Amino acid sequence: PIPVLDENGLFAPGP
Amino acid sequence: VVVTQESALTTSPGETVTLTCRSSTGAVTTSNYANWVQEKPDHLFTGLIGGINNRAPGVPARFSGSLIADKAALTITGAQTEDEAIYFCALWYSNHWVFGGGTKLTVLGQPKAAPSVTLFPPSSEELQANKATLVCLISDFYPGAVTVAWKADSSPVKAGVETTTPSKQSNNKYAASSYLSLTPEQWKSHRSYSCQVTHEGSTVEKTVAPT
Amino acid sequence: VQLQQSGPELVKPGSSVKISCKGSGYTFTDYNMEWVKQSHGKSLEWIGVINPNNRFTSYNQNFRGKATLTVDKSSSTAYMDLRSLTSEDSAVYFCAGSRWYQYDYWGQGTTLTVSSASTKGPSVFPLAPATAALGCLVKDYFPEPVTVSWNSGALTSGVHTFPAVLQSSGLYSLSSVVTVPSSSLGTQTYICNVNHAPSNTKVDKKVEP
Ligand SMILES: [Cl-]
Ligand code: NA
Repeated sequence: PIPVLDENGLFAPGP
Repeated sequence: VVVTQESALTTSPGETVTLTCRSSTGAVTTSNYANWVQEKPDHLFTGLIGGINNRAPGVPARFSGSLIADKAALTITGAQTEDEAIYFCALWYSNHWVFGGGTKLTVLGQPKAAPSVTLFPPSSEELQANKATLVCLISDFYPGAVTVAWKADSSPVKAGVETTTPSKQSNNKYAASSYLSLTPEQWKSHRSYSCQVTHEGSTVEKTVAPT
Repeated sequence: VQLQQSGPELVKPGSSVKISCKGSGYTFTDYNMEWVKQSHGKSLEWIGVINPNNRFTSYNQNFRGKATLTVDKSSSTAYMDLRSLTSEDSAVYFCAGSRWYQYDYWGQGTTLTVSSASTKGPSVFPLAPATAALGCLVKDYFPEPVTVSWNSGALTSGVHTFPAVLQSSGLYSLSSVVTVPSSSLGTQTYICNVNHAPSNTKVDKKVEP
């Protein structure tokens, strides 16, 4: 899972 | 992976200075989201720039980030005396940050001064505890970089020396200390010892004798 | 805004420690918490990040099996547990709050010392003297810190207490100096008060010419 930004600029698992 | 910064730079108040941040992987890009963090004494870290050249909240307008050729850059436009500090860059590589080694920035905001050096021989009390420390106290100098060399008679000393990194006095000039840790027998085996402090190319030397 | 880290730790090789970082004055859940290791007082190494809202973590592969990041949303606290400790883990550890690929806040740091050594109080020696300089040499204590005052806090002007040197033996030493009128030497009394709370030691030393 690559780190990606969510709506609030925070880290979330990316595809 | 290695991030490289200038070790040290000097500027004067009101001038423009540019610090750079290189990546061993190739050109720095916008997707490295270069961060710049200022370290002031007593482990006081302040984020300055991050994201895509974005100034952190409260950071003065004179700090800006950009790319210059294949490097990231921090520009201080109209440097202030309070900007004398260490500046670290950090680059993002998909899933982790790598920090550079930091740049010591001097901002020449006070008059330069060569150090006042005071060299204390071992105290009789310490010698009775079977030790002998020479203490070289280096005070009231600016800018904040010195080199310390010790001599036994006229022979350079290659062991037993510890020297502190300069830090600010209450009057905002710098001070540093250096120690030469000897046995009583070593102390008494030479006719003199010297602490030699090099500052902006000039040396100040003080000498003590066991007698 | 305050990122308050837990206090210094002295622990034996092989043990584990849990450092905490408690945020206040901001919305804890608006930021990731990142962690950084500062070695030698110089080099910085990124350890990892955790998002307090989803517990998503990313680690520097070099700290996998060393560091474990967790969070307690409710008490606005982030934690880092360091395990199987060795002397290579001795460092100052920082937490920082981030968002949008940018650091906004930094903690004050947590000193971790991994050693088999026990605390050891200092030995204090005089540095005996127009103006004149006099001082106190504070030798071979462990761990940091030592604080120094003169005449119980009455004498502050012209006083400088230096940072410690870390000797090859693992013990620290520092000095404190004061510059005084040569005229007052021989009547005015000068006493450095050395405090080493880690070993529950306090020393008063009168410095005479
Ligand atoms: Cl990694
Ligand atoms: Na730089």
